Amino acid sequence: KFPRVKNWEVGSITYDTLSAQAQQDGPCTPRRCLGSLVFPAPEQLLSQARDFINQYYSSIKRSGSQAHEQRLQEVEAEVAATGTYQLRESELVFGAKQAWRNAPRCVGRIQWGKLQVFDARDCRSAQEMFTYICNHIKYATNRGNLRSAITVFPQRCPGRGDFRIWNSQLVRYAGYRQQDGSVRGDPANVEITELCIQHGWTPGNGRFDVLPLLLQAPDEPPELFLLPPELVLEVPLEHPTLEWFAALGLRWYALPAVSNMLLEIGGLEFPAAPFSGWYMSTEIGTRNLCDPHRYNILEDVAVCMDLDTRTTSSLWKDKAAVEINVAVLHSYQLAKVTIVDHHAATASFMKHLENEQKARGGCPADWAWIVPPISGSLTPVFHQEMVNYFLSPAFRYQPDPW
Amino acid sequence: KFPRVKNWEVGSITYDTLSAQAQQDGPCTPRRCLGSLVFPREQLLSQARDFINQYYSSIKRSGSQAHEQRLQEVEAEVAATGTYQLRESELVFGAKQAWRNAPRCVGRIQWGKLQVFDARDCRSAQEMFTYICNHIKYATNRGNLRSAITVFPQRCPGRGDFRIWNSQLVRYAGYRQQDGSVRGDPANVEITELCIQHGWTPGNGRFDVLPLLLQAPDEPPELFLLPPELVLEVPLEHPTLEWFAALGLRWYALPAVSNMLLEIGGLEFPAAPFSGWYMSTEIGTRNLCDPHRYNILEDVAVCMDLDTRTTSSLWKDKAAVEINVAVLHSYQLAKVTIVDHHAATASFMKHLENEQKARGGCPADWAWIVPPISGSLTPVFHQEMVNYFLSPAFRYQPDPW
Ligand code: HEM
Ligand code: HEM
Ligand SMILES: CNCCc1cc(F)c(F)c(OCc2cc(C)cc(N)n2)c1
Ligand SMILES: CNCCc1cc(F)c(F)c(OCc2cc(C)cc(N)n2)c1
Ligand SMILES: C[C@H](O)[C@H](O)[C@H]1CNc2nc(N)[nH]c(=O)c2N1
Ligand SMILES: C[C@H](O)[C@H](O)[C@H]1CNc2nc(N)[nH]c(=O)c2N1
Ligand SMILES: [Ca+2]
Ligand SMILES: [Ca+2]
Ligand SMILES: [Cl-]
Ligand SMILES: [Cl-]
Ligand SMILES: [Gd]
Ligand SMILES: [Zn+2]
Repeated sequence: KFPRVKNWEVGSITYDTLSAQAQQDGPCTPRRCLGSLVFPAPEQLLSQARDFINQYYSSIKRSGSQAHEQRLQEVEAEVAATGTYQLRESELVFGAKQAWRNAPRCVGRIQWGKLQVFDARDCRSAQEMFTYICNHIKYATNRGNLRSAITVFPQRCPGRGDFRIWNSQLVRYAGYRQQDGSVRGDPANVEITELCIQHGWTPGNGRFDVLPLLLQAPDEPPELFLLPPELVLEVPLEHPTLEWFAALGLRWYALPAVSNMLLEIGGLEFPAAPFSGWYMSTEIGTRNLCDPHRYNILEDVAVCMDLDTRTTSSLWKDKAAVEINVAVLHSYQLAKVTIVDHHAATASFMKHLENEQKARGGCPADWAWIVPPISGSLTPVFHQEMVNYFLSPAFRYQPDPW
Repeated sequence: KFPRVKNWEVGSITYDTLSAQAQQDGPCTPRRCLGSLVFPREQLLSQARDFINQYYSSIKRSGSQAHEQRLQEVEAEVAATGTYQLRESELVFGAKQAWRNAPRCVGRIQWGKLQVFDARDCRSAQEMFTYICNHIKYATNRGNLRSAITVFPQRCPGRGDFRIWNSQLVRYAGYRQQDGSVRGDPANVEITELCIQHGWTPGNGRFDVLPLLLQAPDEPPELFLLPPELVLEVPLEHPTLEWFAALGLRWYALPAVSNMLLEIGGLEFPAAPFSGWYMSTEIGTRNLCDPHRYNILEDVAVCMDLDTRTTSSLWKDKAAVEINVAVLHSYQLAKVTIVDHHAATASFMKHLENEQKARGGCPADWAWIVPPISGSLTPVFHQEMVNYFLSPAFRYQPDPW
């Protein structure tokens, strides 16, 4: 029998038949669960590509057709003579969508089918890589009306180095290790900040200094690239009724563009394939601004609110956090930048699970990442039991290139 | 082999070496992780042996004197009966261990101070009800809560079990209406109609304290009404929103779970109620704001003059905070022990640090340690955890029908 999952709010029961098709293996054994840990080729390449090809011909309802037959044999032959193969442009488009659809920690998969795939498999240098990124940013930002997108740079192949983007996201704020042990700016970006300087960049001294891009072309050092300021949409944060809030001088960028995972399709590995959608307000308001080890503003906002930060039973942390989230949602809507609050995001996610159950009979979901970082049990995914597993195509974590 | 565990807030690293002694098997496989599911699913000498070894090493009387004799004592008892009797001191230690080993409990910093009430000499349901009321009075203590557990007779072969049919000792009723919905606590719809089927005459309020359905071996259960001066309750009011008290909301003081089986040394106690004191989110977020419980959130939001027709006003977040503020203020007013999730999580962090030095790790189920509001504002959000089952432990068990 398959895992039986319960929804507690509604009382309903499903079985995840899909998890039986899980390819790569995860960290949990019957002895102990590790589901909370953040970071846990000839004939096996064939059986991966074969499985992918079948996936592609199932999607279009033409499985077993002569063309499906022929493409499998076509892939079998290219693997024999070269050791690898190339995806058709259609298989790449469907592949990238599959990788998003399968990402178990992403709460926005209701949108997985509307994804703009930019094919950069012919990219030749770091200079063409920057050109391609700017086009991505331009297209996805779209002057505030955000459009999901991914750009796929050339696949890993033996003999040659990988294309890589050393930056973890396309838009990132500098983190200047302050001399007194602290940080001015974003502390998550202290190491990449040190690398940018060392690689030629003249640092600022603000707190929302946009980092340049380090782009590395195969078997080359990374080259330094500055984003055009008008290409990088930013939102100053102000609060609809707390008017001193604007004097905090808080800003955040419009476009979340993850640039350092590996996209894996049919056994082929793309080390550089940045993707981007639109923000959920709690990533900005709760995690990026209030995490103790991020901008950590939550005490400073509460003191401004005249809360009693002396005892925890006033729930000043909770009150100041809510208001910082109100400000994000309001400032982004004022600027007419796409954004989704965690109640909308999680309710649409429940619709995705219902779709995926009709469609594939399951959906890999990582509870600790789907449940938002405030107001958890107030959203419907709290009460939803989930099964976590690894399907391919997938986005995967990969070592930092340095 | 030894899971590496990281605190992302600090950057600290430890290795859980205690996980290797995982007595049982949980629900997860290399293929799929089920750590989000609420319930999964002679050789007694081995479990019995292993518990005694824990005991004596625990009091530093390791594998020596009274150790070697206790071993051959229980071997002989099981040879003659099929089962064996715990020493009372062992009983104390296995209770505190079972609490210490419960991975979903954030309150384990308190695992040293626990009041064990030996009720193994208990026969008939009227003695049950007496044993229960002493417990309730001892633990309520006029609002200064003291953790405690009473242990009723263990399961033995060829026999019947002592069962408290009630999931908790304090449970508000839940009457179904011909309009399909519920007046009261929906969680308790099934127990309420059992109280009625087996005798009780129903009230009609949103907070009618149920009767107890206590059951003796090979006998049906009997209702027992609790004396209302024993069941300490807290009317809920808000420190500044004067209208809150008029909503008529009220919770009880003593969290007392009465339907989990206790396991010690291969012995199973199908009736052993335990109690501590509440963490405010249990009442204010889960019991009152969960869509399938009292589900009061939208009522408070309306009274608060909040914009309830667009999700981005975070009206749900604001109304939930104030319901918690009301809980924390109403318990302090009545001098009833309560703890907020910020204090409770910071204490659980200390307990991890303790347990790292004492036992080399600590079984913890992240989904249940992290509070259900302001998750990432508490320090246990940023702490990787390892979940596993050690014995002694508390286990869920099937209902007696
Ligand atoms: C369109 C709006 C989208 C929203 C609102 C959204 C939401 C989220 C959120 C809240 C997370 C958790 C991030 C964290 O806290 O670490 C996440 C993770 C993730 N997202 Fe999405 N997402 C969107 C689009 C996309 C797209 C277009 C892709 C890829 C094509 C994608 C792939 C992923 C992956 C692989 C992860 C897991 C990576 C990680 O968090 O370590 N998402 N998403
Ligand atoms: C300081 C006192 C205590 C606090 C603050 C506390 C807090 C909590 C919380 C928040 C939970 C999760 C609630 C849930 O799962 O719905 C829990 C669960 C649990 N606790 Fe504690 N608790 C305390 C005392 C105790 C005692 C005295 C025992 C046993 C002797 C115990 C054993 C357990 C068990 C077995 C669970 C299982 C959760 C479940 O059944 O769903 N706790 N505790
Ligand atoms: C402190 N949190 C961890 C930061 C973090 C690390 C990653 F590796 C991510 F992949 C990520 O995803 C962010 C994201 C991506 C997309 C496409 C949409 C969206 N709404 N959010 C966030
Ligand atoms: C909707 N959630 C499920 C409700 C629930 C189910 C159980 F089976 C429990 F065991 C439990 O125990 C909660 C508890 C126990 C003690 C002794 C102290 C404390 N503060 N909390 C709560
Ligand atoms: C240690 C803990 O698992 C870690 O901080 C995770 C938990 N869940 C999360 N969930 C989301 N969405 N984002 C995160 O960064 C995290 N962090
Ligand atoms: C599906 C999910 O695991 C389930 O709702 C859990 C999550 N965390 C919880 N945490 C606590 N404290 N109590 C609960 O009942 C739950 N329920
Ligand atoms: Ca070709
Ligand atoms: Ca009717
Ligand atoms: Cl981010
Ligand atoms: Cl409760
Ligand atoms: Gd104002
Ligand atoms: Zn697991």
